[PDB]
Amino acid sequence: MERKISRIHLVSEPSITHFLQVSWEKTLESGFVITLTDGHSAWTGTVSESEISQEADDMAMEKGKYVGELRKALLSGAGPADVYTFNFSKESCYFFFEKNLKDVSFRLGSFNLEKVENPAEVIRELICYCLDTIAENQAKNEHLQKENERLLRDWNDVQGRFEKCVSAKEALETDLYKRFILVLNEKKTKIRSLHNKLLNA
Amino acid sequence: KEALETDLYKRFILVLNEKKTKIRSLHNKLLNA
Amino acid sequence: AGSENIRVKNIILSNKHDVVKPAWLLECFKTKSFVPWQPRFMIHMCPSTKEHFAREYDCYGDSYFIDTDL
Repeated sequence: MERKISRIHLVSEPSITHFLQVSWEKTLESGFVITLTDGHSAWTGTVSESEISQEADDMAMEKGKYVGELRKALLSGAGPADVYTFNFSKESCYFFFEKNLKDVSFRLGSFNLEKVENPAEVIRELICYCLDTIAENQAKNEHLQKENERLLRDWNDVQGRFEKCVSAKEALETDLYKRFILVLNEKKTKIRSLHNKLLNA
Repeated sequence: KEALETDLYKRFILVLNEKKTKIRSLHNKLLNA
Repeated sequence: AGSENIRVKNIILSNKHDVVKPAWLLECFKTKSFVPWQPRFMIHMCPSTKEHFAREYDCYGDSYFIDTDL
């Protein structure tokens, strides 16, 4: 059950903005339930696989392209590509959304919604979902920020350790070589002393 | 660091072993003469 | 011979002559004297030189009686 909310400015009443919530079980292709709200009244509708197939066949284009366009229009994922306009007759529950370009309008999708007896339940459900999402997002952000701070501290510590290692690298070799020189000099002293003693005979 | 250490120590032990053989051989002749 | 050319490889494989690095020559012209031969400059040792240096220096360039520096 994945749902997404979006804002729409109906042509009939542009001043007032309405909220459309679309929820689907597995994917938008299988079907989705739409709920339109404005703060005073709410309307509900459903779209199944048969309706989407009929719309695709009537529009005569690839199913994937139709699904993508419908998702972009309903979820408000569009950028500057185009402008989608939505109309909804409050006295007929005949909602429909199209896209406008170069003074050309094409009917993209149409649904027949149904009014709900009580809008309080749906409004409360939407607000509760939004609040839960906000709380979960805040918790995840705080946890990730703490993890990032820990990672930064660890990076600083390891960088300091690397600096210490590189600094000591050359001192190790210098001490090794001078110690080698001392021991070799002592051994050479011993060898020459024995040589002198032996040749004394 | 490990590679450098092992290489340097191998050279060290080789040189020291050669010097040890030389000292032992030179000392061996003391008893003979 | 400074570079190990094919001629240098052939002569060193001969085992009858000793090769000396050019560096020694340069030193000979800096002190205005003859620098005694040392393993630091030699690239190969003739049998007589090998026998002479066997009891005077290691199989490598390490010193026997005189102290060594860095």
